[PDB]
Amino acid sequence: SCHFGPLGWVCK
Repeated sequence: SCHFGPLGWVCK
């Protein structure tokens, strides 16, 4: 998964 999150662009 890749998305926008706390640290700009975030992937998990």
